Amino acid sequence: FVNQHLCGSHLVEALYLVCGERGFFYTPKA
Amino acid sequence: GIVEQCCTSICSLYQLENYCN
Repeated sequence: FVNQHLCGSHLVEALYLVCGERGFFYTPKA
Repeated sequence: GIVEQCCTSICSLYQLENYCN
């Protein structure tokens, strides 16, 4: 789930599940 | 950034939460 290589939609989904109602920000290039 | 910490290398809950609001 969380402890693996998470890329693209897979990473976005992990952030969605973990952050919940707090939301999150995804910055690919930073 | 997040891609470097979670995609190119193994992610962790500690790091992921750094990106929650």
